Amino acid sequence: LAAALMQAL
Ligand SMILES: [Ag+]
Ligand SMILES: [Ag+]
Repeated sequence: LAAALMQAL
């Protein structure tokens, strides 16, 4: 999940 969101950066 963290990766799925942190793709923004
Ligand atoms: Ag994974
Ligand atoms: Ag990369």
